[PDB]
Amino acid sequence: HGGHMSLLRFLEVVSEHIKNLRNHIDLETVGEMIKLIDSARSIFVIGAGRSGYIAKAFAMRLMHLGYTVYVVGETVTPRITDQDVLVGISGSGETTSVVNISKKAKDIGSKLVAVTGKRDSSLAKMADVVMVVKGKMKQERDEILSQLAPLGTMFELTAMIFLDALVAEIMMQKHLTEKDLEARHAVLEEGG
Amino acid sequence: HMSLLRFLEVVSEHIKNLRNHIDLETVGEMIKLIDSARSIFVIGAGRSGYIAKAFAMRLMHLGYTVYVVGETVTPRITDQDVLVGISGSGETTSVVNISKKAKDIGSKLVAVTGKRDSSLAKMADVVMVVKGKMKQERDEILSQLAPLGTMFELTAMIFLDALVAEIMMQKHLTEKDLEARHAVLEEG
Amino acid sequence: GGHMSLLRFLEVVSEHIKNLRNHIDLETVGEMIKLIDSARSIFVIGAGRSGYIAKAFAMRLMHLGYTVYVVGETVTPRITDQDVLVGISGSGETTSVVNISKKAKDIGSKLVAVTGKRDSSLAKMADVVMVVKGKMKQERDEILSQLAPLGTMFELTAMIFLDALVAEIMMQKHLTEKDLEARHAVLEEG
Amino acid sequence: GGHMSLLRFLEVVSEHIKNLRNHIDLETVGEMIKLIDSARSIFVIGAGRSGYIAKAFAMRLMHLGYTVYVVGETVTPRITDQDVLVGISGSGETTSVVNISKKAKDIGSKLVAVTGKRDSSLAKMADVVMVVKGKMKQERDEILSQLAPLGTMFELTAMIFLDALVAEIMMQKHLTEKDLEARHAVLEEG
Repeated sequence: HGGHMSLLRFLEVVSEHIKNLRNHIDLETVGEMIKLIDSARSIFVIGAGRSGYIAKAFAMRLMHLGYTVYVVGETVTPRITDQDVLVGISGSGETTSVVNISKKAKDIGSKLVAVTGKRDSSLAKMADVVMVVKGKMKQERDEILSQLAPLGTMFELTAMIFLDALVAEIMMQKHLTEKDLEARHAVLEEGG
Repeated sequence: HMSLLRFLEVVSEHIKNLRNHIDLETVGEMIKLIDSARSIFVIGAGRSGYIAKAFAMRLMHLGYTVYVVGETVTPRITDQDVLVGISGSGETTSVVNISKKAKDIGSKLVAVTGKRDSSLAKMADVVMVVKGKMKQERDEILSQLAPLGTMFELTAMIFLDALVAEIMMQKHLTEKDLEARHAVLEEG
Repeated sequence: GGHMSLLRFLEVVSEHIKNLRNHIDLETVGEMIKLIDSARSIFVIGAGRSGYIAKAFAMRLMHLGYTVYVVGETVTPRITDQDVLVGISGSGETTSVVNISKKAKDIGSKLVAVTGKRDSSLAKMADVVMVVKGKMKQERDEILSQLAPLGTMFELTAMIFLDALVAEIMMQKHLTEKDLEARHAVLEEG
Repeated sequence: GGHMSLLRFLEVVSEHIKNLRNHIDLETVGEMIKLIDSARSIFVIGAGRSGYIAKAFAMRLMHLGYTVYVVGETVTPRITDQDVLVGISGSGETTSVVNISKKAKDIGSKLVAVTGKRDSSLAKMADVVMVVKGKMKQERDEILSQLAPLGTMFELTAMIFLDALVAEIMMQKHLTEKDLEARHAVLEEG
């Protein structure tokens, strides 16, 4: 009750996972991901469920940075082509809709970045760049972690934080500031 | 990739700060309101709308009757319900307008916001303060690493998942209980 | 500005609505209603513009007092063998919709297909097939495709059919507009 | 077994589309087309079912080669005074749509109102008032609302009008179905 111990324990776990990401992120792979995003004609993003919401948050920021970007399945998304890149977000790398769409994109000839916790997954095996962002750590039991962070919550939070870190890095590389992003952000529903 | 790693360091500092300062009394009031509602409605604009949807989906997994404002199957809000509005500034126009209409109907309102005396907070029954930009943080370095609402958004997402962990404990739920409810058609 | 193509499109739509009314299988309509009315909940799905039609229909089913969800949306729960899935696809071959519908059938849900193609993958797996055509028998394809590209005519005809179905269910349930008003969302509309 | 309300609804819809074909203001249509073509980008919005219609139309404008966005969606950028907003609202009083349109007018964007009410709040703000009515002169409200509740007839008429407008723009631009096929999304359809 009043102490809300599970709330606090969850936050401790999040702290440990962000530290883990800091200490283990593959910087070479981050560079390869940035290179594909920069070299593509346009960027398409996809995830299912909560990973879809992360994909949308990332796509919105790429738009703020000045990229030509779309979310798969959304209204104004045009035909994907062999000059584009698809970024698929799936913790397991087995998410059926994301795997099926990514296979179709690969057959068209688009490149694929997989943001996933599983380097050996169906999605990762198809990918040009496999950006590994773990949910569960080596030393953790899944059953214990899932009591605080069910259904892949930890992967989703870590992937969100990673993608916002990637935005920070791209801003630095492109000498973009907050004011640059502000010029592109939507204002009709927020009022600035 | 120094800026990437510096961003992660800032997020680390911010989560430590959240851990130290979360108002546990207000958390209890928020949970009480969620539990007492007939239906729960959630709303946010832009990236905060994605946070709102992530939280609504988890509430559904936890067994609540829950909807996202503006979405297809969302029914008429009533004075038996609770609206949860997510807005970093507490001044987001669409969220303030919708929340005022909900209050006129008689719904209860939880504001998840960084500004305790914002328009949104002033209307709310429970003001759940979650801050993005911290007290005396160098606005210049933070804005460059974490532009627009980025820090508030990550902090709110982390807080709402922490709230889910708390509710699971209070209801004695395990992952399998949530797995029974989750949608499988797209995920597999 | 005579806008002759705009006016011609409207004339074509009227002919298609008359064609739908003249040829509709009223028995299949009854079977669709029976599945909707006996389901624990109704799930709907379509890709692209057919998805927008599915969402319009789902919203109206909610107004009629059904428990209803859109596949892939935020609060949609696990589908079960107590439910019915309504899939909308002009060709009946839309890959995402076929794949989702087959998964639903494997779980044991019932399936209604709203499609232009009675022998398509989606139609052949369905419990009830509502055949709503795009091109008519004596209609030149090249004309229709210029005025109504990419399945526009199937989509309009399917939307009109589904609103007609709502009118029917309202009558059967003795509902008026006021009953639906009690359930419709007001926060964005006022 | 006869589904009389279903069939009557279809008869009424076809009469409404004939009514549209004979009462539509072609001058206003031409003004709408001119704004769509002169705008840097087109933004569309509607609430609820009218939002689904807005998305269907935005998708088609994308197929035609326009730069187009749906208000509130992920990749939609800041609207400017060089853009046009198309707002769809049957009553013209839809609060969310009116509020968004007011902000767009403060920025200086042009506004097209697709509405049934020429003196509504939304219409009064608009550069072009594209009147598409749901109820006909001689119709009784209580009768139409039983078959077509909550603005159903406006919504169908507006959807059909916007598809007719697309047919007209294709003709004026010498576009064919194959041109639109080049641009349409394929991942979820196959």
